[PDB]
Order: sequence, then structure tokens, then C-alpha cells
Amino acid sequence: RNTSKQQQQKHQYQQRRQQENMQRQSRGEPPLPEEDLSKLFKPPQPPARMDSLLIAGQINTYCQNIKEFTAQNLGKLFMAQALQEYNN
Amino acid sequence: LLGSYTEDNASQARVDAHRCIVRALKDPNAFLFDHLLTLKPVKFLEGELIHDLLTIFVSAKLASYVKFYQNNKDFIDSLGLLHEQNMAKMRLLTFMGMAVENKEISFDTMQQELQIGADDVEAFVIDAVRTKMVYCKIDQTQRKVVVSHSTHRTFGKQQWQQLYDTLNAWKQNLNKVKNSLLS
Repeated sequence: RNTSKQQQQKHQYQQRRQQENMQRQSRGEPPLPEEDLSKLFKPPQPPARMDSLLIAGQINTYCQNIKEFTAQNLGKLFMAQALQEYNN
Repeated sequence: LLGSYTEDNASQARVDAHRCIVRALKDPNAFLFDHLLTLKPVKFLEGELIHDLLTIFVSAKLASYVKFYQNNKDFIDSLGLLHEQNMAKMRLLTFMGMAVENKEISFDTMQQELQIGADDVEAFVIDAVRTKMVYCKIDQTQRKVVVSHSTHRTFGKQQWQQLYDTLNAWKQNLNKVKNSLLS
């Protein structure tokens, strides 16, 4: 959740303000550059796709869901056995 | 082995049968008649004829120093059986009340049955719990001693088994039917 929020604040939040500013500047200079237009947009460390953390995350959450499933399966049959022995 | 086969040869059986009564009184872990009842020995040795075997079984049921004082004999009371009678009284009455009442006896009754104080009854209850003749948490004044039921009860444990068989047969088949729709 902190890893996703860090990439989102770089992907969306930086780019949104850069377009906000670039639209205020208006964005093409005809006799010579374009100095601050040339300065604008250079990649932050995540521009997209931190998959090495994400995929390894998902394999671990899948392992966690398997542990939830096995714990639930133990609980289903323990509840059944506890109810079954008492009532006769 | 003696109670099974060989030394029957009743003269050899008599001398160890008299020793078996002494062996029962010798270790206060040996209950009273329970070991003899449990398998072949009581179904192999005469009750009144020479052995004096059923006399111990009568003293156990009629539950008192007066019954031992009537029925005791020189060899065991010389050493003697004074302490062991109180240990016997503690096990037999605590089982018998709970077994009959039926199963959650009052403190006030138990003081009258054991013939001792309230705190003395609680002390008797601790080592009844350590013995595991009774076995769950003890409440203050009612619900005093419950479960285990380890002691002899002859037909009152045989009839309980016949009732339990009926219960087991209904429960195991019905629960097998439910778990055979869920496996």
C-alpha cells in the first residue's frame, strides 16, 4: 500500500501539476527555444512498472490467501465435529 | 495369572487369596474390592468359605469405622489398619454420594457424609482430584465434585455401558451419514 501510493504520487500527481503549469505557460516559443519547456518532464525513479516488488508481493498475498483457506478448512470441520459430538 | 489358570489346586489359591486381601489393604492405591471385581478373581474365589472375601465388600458398602471394627481381624489391626480406614472412607463416600444423588452434590451434605468441617471437605476434595476419582473445577457450595467415575459400580456400570452402546450406535451412524455428504 505504501509502495503503490509512492508510485501513484509520482505517476499521477507530478504529471497533473506539470500539465497544470505547462498549460499556464502556453507552450511553444517561435523565434528561439523553449528553455523551460526543455526543462519540463524528466523521469522520476518510478515512471511506471515496479514489477519486481509487485509480482513478489502478489505471490506472497496468494500464499497468505492459501493460509487463510487452510485455516478456514480446519475451522469448517472443527465446528462440524464439535456440534456433531455434543447433541446425542 | 493365578486368577486365570494354574494353582487351582485350591490350597495354593487359598493362601494367595488371603494374601490378596492383605495386598488390597497394603497399598491405599488398591481401592477396596475394585481390582478383584474387574476381571476373573471375584468370579474365581469363594465369598464366605474360608476367604472372608465378601466381608470386605460388605464393609466397603456400609461405609463406616463401625463396620471395620466389627469385621477386622488380628493380623491387619495389630500393624495396623487405623489410618487406611480413613483413606478408604474418603474414597468410598465421595464416590457413592455423587454416583447416587446424581452428580453435583452439595457441600453441606458432603460435610455430613464425611463427618468433618467445610475446609476439611475441600482438603479431601483436593486429593480426590489428585487421585482423579473426580475431575473438573470445584464450585463453592453446590456442584462440588463431578465426572471421572473411575471406581467400581458393578451392574450400575454394566447397565450404563448398555445405555452408552445405544447412544454410540445412534450417534456414530448419524454423524457418519452427515460426514458422508460432506467429504
